[PDB]
Amino acid sequence: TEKMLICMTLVVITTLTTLLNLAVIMAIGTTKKLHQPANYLICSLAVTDLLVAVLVMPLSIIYIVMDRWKLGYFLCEVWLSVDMTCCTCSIWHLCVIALDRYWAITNAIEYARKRTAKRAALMILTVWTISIFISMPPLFWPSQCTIQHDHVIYTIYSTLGAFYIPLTLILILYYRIYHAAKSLYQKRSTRERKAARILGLILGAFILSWLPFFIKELIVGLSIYTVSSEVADFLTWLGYVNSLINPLLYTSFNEDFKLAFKKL
Amino acid sequence: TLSAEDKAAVERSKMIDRNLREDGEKAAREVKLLLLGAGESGKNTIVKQMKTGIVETHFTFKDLHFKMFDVGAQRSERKKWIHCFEGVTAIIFCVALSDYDLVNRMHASMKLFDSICNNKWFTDTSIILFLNKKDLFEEKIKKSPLTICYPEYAGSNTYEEAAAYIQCQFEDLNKRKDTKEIYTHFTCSTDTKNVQFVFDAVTDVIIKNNLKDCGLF
Amino acid sequence: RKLVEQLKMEANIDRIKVSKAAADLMAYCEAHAKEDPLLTPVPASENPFR
Amino acid sequence: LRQEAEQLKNQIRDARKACADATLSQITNNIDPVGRIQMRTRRTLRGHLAKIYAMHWGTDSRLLVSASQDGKLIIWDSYTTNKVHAIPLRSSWVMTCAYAPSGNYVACGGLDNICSIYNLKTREGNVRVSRELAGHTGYLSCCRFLDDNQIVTSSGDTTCALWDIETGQQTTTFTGHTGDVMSLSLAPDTRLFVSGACDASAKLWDVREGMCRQTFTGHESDINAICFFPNGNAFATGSDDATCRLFDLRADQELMTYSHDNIICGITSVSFSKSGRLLLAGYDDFNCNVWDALKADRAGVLAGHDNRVSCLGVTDDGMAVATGSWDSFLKIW
Ligand SMILES: CC(C)CCC[C@@H](C)[C@H]1CC[C@H]2[C@@H]3CC=C4C[C@@H](O)CC[C@]4(C)[C@H]3CC[C@]12C
Ligand SMILES: CC(C)CCC[C@@H](C)[C@H]1CC[C@H]2[C@@H]3CC=C4C[C@@H](O)CC[C@]4(C)[C@H]3CC[C@]12C
Ligand SMILES: CC(C)CCC[C@@H](C)[C@H]1CC[C@H]2[C@@H]3CC=C4C[C@@H](O)CC[C@]4(C)[C@H]3CC[C@]12C
Ligand SMILES: CC(C)CCC[C@@H](C)[C@H]1CC[C@H]2[C@@H]3CC=C4C[C@@H](O)CC[C@]4(C)[C@H]3CC[C@]12C
Ligand SMILES: CC(C)CCC[C@@H](C)[C@H]1CC[C@H]2[C@@H]3CC=C4C[C@@H](O)CC[C@]4(C)[C@H]3CC[C@]12C
Ligand SMILES: CN1CCN2c3ccccc3Cc3ccccc3[C@H]2C1
Repeated sequence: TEKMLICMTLVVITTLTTLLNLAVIMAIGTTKKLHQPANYLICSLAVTDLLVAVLVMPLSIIYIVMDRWKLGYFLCEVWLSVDMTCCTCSIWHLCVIALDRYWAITNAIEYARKRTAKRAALMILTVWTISIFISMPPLFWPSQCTIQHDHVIYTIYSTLGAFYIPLTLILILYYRIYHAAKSLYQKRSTRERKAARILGLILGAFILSWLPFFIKELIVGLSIYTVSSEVADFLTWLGYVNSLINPLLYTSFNEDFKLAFKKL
Repeated sequence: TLSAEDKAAVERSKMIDRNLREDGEKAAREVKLLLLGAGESGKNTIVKQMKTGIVETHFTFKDLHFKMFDVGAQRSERKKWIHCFEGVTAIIFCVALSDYDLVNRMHASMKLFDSICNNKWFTDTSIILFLNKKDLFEEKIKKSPLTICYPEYAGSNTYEEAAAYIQCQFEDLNKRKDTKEIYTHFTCSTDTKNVQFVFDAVTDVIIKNNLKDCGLF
Repeated sequence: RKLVEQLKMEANIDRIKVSKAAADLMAYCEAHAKEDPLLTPVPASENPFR
Repeated sequence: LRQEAEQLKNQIRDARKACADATLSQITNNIDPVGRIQMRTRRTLRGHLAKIYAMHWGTDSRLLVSASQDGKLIIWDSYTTNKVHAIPLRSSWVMTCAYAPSGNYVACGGLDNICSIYNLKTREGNVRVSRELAGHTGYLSCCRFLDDNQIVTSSGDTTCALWDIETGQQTTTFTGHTGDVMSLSLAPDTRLFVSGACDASAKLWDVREGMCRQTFTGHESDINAICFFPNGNAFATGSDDATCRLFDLRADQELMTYSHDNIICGITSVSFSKSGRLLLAGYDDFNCNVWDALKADRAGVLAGHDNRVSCLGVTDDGMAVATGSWDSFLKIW
């Protein structure tokens, strides 16, 4: 009874994610008005979400449904490494979109010159470079794919580099944007309410989706406590559904994106 | 496939495309201002301060390139060419204060402002309002009260309160207060802070557009 | 002023029956329908636009 | 005096009513309709970065000219999409352009009140401003060529002009319009031309001698486009009241009205097919409608433009229809 419902909900989640990412990619590519560096960053985030939805979620489902895992002791390492890379690259796109917005609202005059496709390409290249650098170190060192918290030094390095550093960066860069918007509002109610609500929706989703997984990782990797497989799986998929949430946050609040969706 | 002439044609097309992209990138950073006013509003003095048919005035302030389009010489129908300025960054309106009691360009200025800021093309375009010739207004108000143009005006015949009332009525002519904002400034017969105010309004509009791209506005 | 003489010159023109004008219009359309690529879709072999 | 004008207008209306023995719709009732007309975007010319306000095809049915708010005309090769020329404009506000019948020159005009002529076939290769034609006191709505030496021009001065490019000054001024003239259409023999204005009237003028031959009314709003029938004895006018009309020169009155309840939007461009059976009217509802000129039935719809279809043109050979819109793309069907 439970297994069929779990399989159905996981498969509908992983298909909704890929359809949403494909819709965002097609809307950005097709529309000539949506050819901006910020939209290029959003498109890169969408393709990263597509990658983590078509290369990570399907493999996670078969682990969950078919109790054990039978694909070899080699492909498990590849799946885990690509999962690290994709789920860190999504976070770092969420961070560089925050950087781009902070520079666009704060230094509006100067950043207009610098908002070139070259800058967006360099941003995405350094995002992927960071993601690779937080996924390759564990490679130089069945019936199950258990995360190996063998080296403590890598546990802190991986968890700070992938989540906590982007967490602090996003918090700072959106608090500063909130004050920048507040300064505009105060010098001339509902606008402040909308500005607070949108930032809350952007930040709280990124918190509630990823923070529990990395806090349990910090607990387990330090040999503090132990967590059951079901709770770990639940928090893992709570992290995964950020791939679903991200297009909704980063496209549904833009008038040009809404118009492109209506046209499509 | 393609011969030598065809390849040369494609090369020429690619070079022209490169030139068009470079020109578009250069021109996308320029701030478009549409200067409007009455017959004797004083826009010519403002143009002289900062710097046939439509008159283009190109100037630079703090690394920003402003192009101001004056269409005061177009006596034809306004609705047949106004949409050409649909994408201007701002509309610099000029109102001559001292023309408040002259038989009635103040009412004509109010009517034209109402027609402009409520135009369907300029729903999201901000208006920078200038109240020119306030120095002459301060001495004209003493001999002639503001009641001639605005009978509903109440209070002392002080130039400060009169200017406040005129400003407030101009922002009351707006019906899109939730979308656009009207920046009001007094010329004060100097150019430095005048261009500074224009630049500040332009930067505010640019920041508003950047915040609206993210949905935060 | 000049309007009255201009309108007199306009009114002093020759006139034709509407039926004859419509018949001539139809005759031209039906005579040149064969040479109209838009009316009759030309085959893509002879269409310079692909 | 002012009293006799009304009497003569009533006399003209009575004469027109007497001449209206039948109607065009009741005569073309028995002829077979063309049916649905399907057109696909054969080419999509890209390269403009702002709203496009005018275009004109070449005589050879291959090259064309397009004008946008970029402040630069573009001479395209429609067959291969290659940009043959990109002529920068001194004034970025252009709302009319014309491609010379011989292909040597290209004219453009706008809020600068000047229909500047550029020479395309110059010795040095790079296009140069051959002539700057000044003398109009209003925004320039349409200036169309006659030959390499003469041009006709329509402005917001409520008047038209006939310029000699070599001399550089007007040789004939056509006055009589009450509103801004916004459209021109040269007769196929280039002897007369019709001009539609904002006073909801289209006047047929004689080029050689000057005086207004005829005046046609019937529109309820400003006329934004006009075009002769290929026979040269009729013309179609598109206005802001969402109705096109087909007036006849010889009959001196309208023959058919092309309108629908669904369309409530003005017409920005009107053009005919080679045989005259189709009437392609570009609407500012972001599309175009192909009407049966003998039935007033909408034979087809041309959609694909995101913004208002500002300009429309049909080649001399009738092979393709090119529509330019405010989304900065031309589409050749
Ligand atoms: C499914 C296969 C083809 C892989 C798809 C992923 C990659 C190759 C795709 C996804 C998004 C795509 C981009 C989407 C939009 C644009 C802008 C356009 O002006 C040029 C092409 C360009 C830059 C596309 C290039 C190819 C692209 C980067
Ligand atoms: C390593 C791969 C899989 C990462 C995902 C694809 C990346 C490289 C793609 C996705 C969207 C792409 C960009 C979309 C649009 C443009 C603008 C164009 O004028 C130059 C290319 C450029 C800048 C593209 C290339 C780089 C880009 C960011
Ligand atoms: C490259 C990708 C897109 C291929 C398709 C991936 C997804 C849709 C596929 C791959 C393997 C599939 C699983 C294979 C076996 C089972 C066990 C069965 O009792 C329920 C369905 C379930 C759990 C399948 C669900 C769908 C699944 C996860
Ligand atoms: C691999 C992991 C552990 C480290 C990756 C490198 C990190 C620490 C680097 C790479 C790029 C860096 C950013 C580059 C530019 C800016 C803009 C400005 O606001 C200064 C800080 C900030 C925001 C930097 C913060 C630190 C940063 C994010
Ligand atoms: C859909 C959202 C919540 C993301 C989480 C998806 C996955 C991880 C969720 C969705 C349904 C969940 C299951 C629902 C019910 C039960 C029965 C309970 O006795 C043990 C946990 C267990 C077996 C859950 C495990 C986690 C689970 C499989
Ligand atoms: C859920 N999935 C993505 C998130 N996660 C991350 C991400 C960044 C840094 C460390 C880890 C922890 C880890 C260790 C070993 C394999 C895979 C991970 C992946 C597992």
